[PDB]
Amino acid sequence: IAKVIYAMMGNKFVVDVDSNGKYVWFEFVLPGQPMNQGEIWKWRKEVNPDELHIYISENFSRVMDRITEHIKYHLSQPHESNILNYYKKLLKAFERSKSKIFNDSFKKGVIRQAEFLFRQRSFIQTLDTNPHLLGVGNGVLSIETIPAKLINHFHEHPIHQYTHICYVPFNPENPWTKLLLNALQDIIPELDARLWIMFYLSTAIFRGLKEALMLLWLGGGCNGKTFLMRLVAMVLGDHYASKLNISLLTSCRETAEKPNSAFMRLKGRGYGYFEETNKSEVLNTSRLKEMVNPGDVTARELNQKQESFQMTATMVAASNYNFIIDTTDHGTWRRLRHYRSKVKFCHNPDPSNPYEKKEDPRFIHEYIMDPDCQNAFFSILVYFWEKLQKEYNGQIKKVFCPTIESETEAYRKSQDT
Amino acid sequence: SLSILMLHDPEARYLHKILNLLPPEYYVEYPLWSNVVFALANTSANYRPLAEWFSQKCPEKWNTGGKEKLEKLWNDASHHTEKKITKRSIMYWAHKHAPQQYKEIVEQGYFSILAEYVYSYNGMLEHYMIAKVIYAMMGNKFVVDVDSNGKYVWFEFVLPGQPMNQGEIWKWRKEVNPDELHIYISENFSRVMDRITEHIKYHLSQPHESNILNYYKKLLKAFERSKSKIFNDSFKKGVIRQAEFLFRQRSFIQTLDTNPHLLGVGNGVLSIETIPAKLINHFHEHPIHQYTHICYVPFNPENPWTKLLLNALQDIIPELDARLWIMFYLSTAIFRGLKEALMLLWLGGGCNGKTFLMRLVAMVLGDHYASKLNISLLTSCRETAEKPNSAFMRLKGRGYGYFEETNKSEVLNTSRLKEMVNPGDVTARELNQKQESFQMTATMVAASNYNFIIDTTDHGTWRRLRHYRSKVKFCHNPDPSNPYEKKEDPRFIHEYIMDPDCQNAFFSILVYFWEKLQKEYNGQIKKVFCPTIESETEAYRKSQDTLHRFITERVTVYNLSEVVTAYAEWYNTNINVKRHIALELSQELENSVLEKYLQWSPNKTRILKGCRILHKFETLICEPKNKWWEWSPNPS
DNA sequence: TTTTTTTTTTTTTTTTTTTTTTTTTT
DNA sequence: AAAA
Ligand SMILES: Nc1ncnc2c1ncn2[C@@H]1O[C@H](COP(=O)(O)OP(=O)(O)NP(=O)(O)O)[C@@H](O)[C@H]1O
Ligand SMILES: Nc1ncnc2c1ncn2[C@@H]1O[C@H](COP(=O)(O)OP(=O)(O)NP(=O)(O)O)[C@@H](O)[C@H]1O
Ligand SMILES: [Mg+2]
Ligand SMILES: [Mg+2]
Repeated sequence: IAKVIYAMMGNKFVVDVDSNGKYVWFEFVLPGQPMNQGEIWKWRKEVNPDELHIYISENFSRVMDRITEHIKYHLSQPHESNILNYYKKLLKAFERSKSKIFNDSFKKGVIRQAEFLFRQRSFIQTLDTNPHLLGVGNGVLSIETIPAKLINHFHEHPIHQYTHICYVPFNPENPWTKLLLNALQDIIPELDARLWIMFYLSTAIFRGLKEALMLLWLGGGCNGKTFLMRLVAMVLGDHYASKLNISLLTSCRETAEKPNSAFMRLKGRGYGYFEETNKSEVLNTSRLKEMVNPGDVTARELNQKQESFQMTATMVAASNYNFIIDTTDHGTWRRLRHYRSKVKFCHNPDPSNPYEKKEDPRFIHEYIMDPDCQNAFFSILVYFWEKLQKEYNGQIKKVFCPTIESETEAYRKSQDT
Repeated sequence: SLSILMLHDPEARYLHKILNLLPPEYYVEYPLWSNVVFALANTSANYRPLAEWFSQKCPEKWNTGGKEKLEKLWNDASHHTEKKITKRSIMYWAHKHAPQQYKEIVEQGYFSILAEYVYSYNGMLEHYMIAKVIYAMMGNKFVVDVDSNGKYVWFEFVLPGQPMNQGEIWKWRKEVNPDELHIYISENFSRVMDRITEHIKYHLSQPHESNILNYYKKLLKAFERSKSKIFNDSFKKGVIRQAEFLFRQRSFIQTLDTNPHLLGVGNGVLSIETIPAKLINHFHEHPIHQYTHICYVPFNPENPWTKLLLNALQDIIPELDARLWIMFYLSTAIFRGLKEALMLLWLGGGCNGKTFLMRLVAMVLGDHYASKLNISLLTSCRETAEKPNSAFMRLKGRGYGYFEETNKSEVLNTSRLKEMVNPGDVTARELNQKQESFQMTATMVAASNYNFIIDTTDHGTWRRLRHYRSKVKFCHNPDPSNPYEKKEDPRFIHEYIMDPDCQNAFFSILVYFWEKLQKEYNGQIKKVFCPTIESETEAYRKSQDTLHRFITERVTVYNLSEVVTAYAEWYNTNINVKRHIALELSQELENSVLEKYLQWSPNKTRILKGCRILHKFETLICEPKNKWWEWSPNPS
């Protein structure tokens, strides 16, 4: 029955041996079937194939009915005696075996046998390898060519992870788009700094090897930080972006030990951020350098064998005070960027000061959970990435910003006692 | 063209039959008719003719109205990935309006299913041919989903009149292994087998040919052996394992308890979606699992416990504005969504309200929604790298946490402060689990006897803080002429907390106050006015801010290096004999009151003037009638 | 400072059955 | 006695 089943649906299930050595089942979802939210046209991991069990017991049964009626038909026609005896014996034996497909143990055995037929070697390690494909709420998004194209039909791209944010083409006339643009312009007035900081955040959707560069900007308080940073993470989803822990920077070098789960984040991610400090901390000038170099790094999860992975994710960190850096080598201090906020939100925005605006205690407690604003923000990000790619050929350093590489080099003129 | 769908889909006919059962009296009015239309629209998108068939009844409303508004509602429900109402409500309504006459339909139906199987397979019953029948019988009381670990889990909807714990009616409960399903298979399902047996006997009695009688005899003999396998343990386990697939409802665990406007109470489920709060104590469909064991009653001041609690609470803190503010802040604990990044921190001499009100709220909200935490989450540094921390894995979904212990005066940290009060996110690990990031939303308070040590001046640490101190004292010797002293009652603690009735009264008080705040200040806790607070707090801010004390106590140009040395020695002389490596002093120096004395020396040093370095001694509201809880007037 | 111990694998996975099953029925 |  395993051969027959593989004939029936060999195009909707794939089996491969995971890291731990136990077989796992993947299946391709199609519209109009019971399913989670926003994972259409994508492979979903399945601990135990229940759809296969119900298919075996229901749809495969119809074929057995065809066999039974064929047996009855050939029994109807007149023939010899011995042939009729043979057909009667065959029919009775088959009837005894007709109900075995409903038994639980038999189905488990059938599934275990089918695990060998369905196997497709080299499927896990080829999954989500292409950095030009993004899993979105209403399909999979392609950024191979400009303009970006949305795939919402059949394909063969092995896409597993996704974000639950539906994608629409960038329309500035949408009320959410205009509101986000206005609030964003209010966050930072300078045009050049705004364009540069948006270009830096646009590359987060990419997942291949990027330019070695770090972003680090502090604020006095009640500033736009932790609003747009958390907004980007919410848009990207935990699959592609997640928060980190400052202990990966402020603490000492991670001792040999054995496992490391906190560092096991940012493996396959494209974006991470820190927004907690106290007084000021040192960054060790190391244990971050390999977190920004476009190379690989090695660590291991809980009760799992040692492994190494590439370092491909845009980084950013916020605080309230300045950071402590003690070095002058050209190798470091070259892949760092610093910004300082110039605005402040409060309930009493005293006039005559442009660096002061009325606070709206609604951008945080809501306006993040609303899906439509997230869709608009995703449109903004994809538009900006397209612009950067078609203008500067994907080089964040080639863009020019007078405010940056002036304040940052002024910081370089400090910290050099 | 409902007839074709009737032909194609039996369930369609069955559902239409259910419509046939219940009276159209509730179909007449728009609300319930729209409800049933939405419900059937949730089940696929091709059942439109069935409701359309249901629409011609009373066609006066249907045409010119109902007809077009039906398709309007269908289109609306088409694009509303929102709260779902399904056929279960229709079945419950049919059971309500027309009991004891609808059931015969359902027994006929699954008797037909079982008979179809037994005829198709000559009485050889296996697994999954009883799973279908069981799912047909009880498909509205069990749901199966897969949790993170990969294990299948069973949930069941409880109903009144069945064995259960205290106060978990109308809510789902997790079960490791479904008992009720096993007893149901063994006992209730057996009755259908009797129907099959008697049907076989009946058709055996009727006169027929020889061959057909032989066939019926063989069928009966075969079925008899299979009739007794439903009592076998291994067979029941196989049936359960097979039925696990049919019962599965994808995206159930991840949508469980997600709505922050629903609370599980001892006598049902409470909804604070609208004002006033509505108590649901009947059938519903919201996925509520966790609960508190406190029954809810509408807020009534006439209850003796309510009056006693109000009087005692007023006795705890005299000031009207402070009382209203601190009650408004505590009322937000019932909410579980994003809140204002605010924290309360109040201390007293002893035998006061500290470590008392927090406990009462703690018991009222139950361990599911509120819990006590450990102060080491504040007065200690972060754990090294990725050492698992199960203490932090409290407050995951909790709405309230409190602190009650300190050792003299110690630091508070700010990293943890800016981590556990923000409406942002947080990540951590507990033990033998992978890293996890969970949204955190909980009002927090801390009780102590001594002040906390704060070393910072920015908004990022001072915006989120509030401070209060007690003004009474409970003891057995109530010295007269001192209103800040009351005869203690050693009975509010050793009892009056374990009593359920006072807990119910306090919960009523809390929900009433939350409703008041929501309808008055639109949910903005910062918008409310309190003169005692935001003055005592800023007075605390006028302490713990040694820079201004140094400026007013000890303050040519002398450059800049003298300032940090002067600050350090002043610290040693007045605060602590230790340095503070305050190289940064320059920026908050100019942020302090030093701009007028600020100088810019030609030797590329921006410095200070007027450096008269003093070394030793060389020098140069209303009150209510009887109801304070009545919210007072609009200014209040 | 103590860095390692605590956590970790685990750890049950063969029994369940299956088959037979003689007896019964042919 | 072989089959169910
Ligand atoms: N309004 C009240 N009227 C009378 N007695 C009260 C009142 N409130 C509390 N009490 C009593 O006063 C005591 C309260 O103790 P408690 O509040 O725990 O002290 P505390 O504030 O925590 N200081 P400490 O316990 O030393 O940390 C109990 O005996 C209560 O019964
Ligand atoms: N145009 C605007 N854009 C963004 N935020 C705004 C705007 N106008 C007002 N705000 C306020 O900015 C807040 C978001 O900033 P918020 O994260 O609260 O500051 P913060 O810097 O993170 N606090 P902290 O981390 O301690 O410095 C919102 O809650 C609003 O009250
Ligand atoms: Mg902010
Ligand atoms: Mg107390």
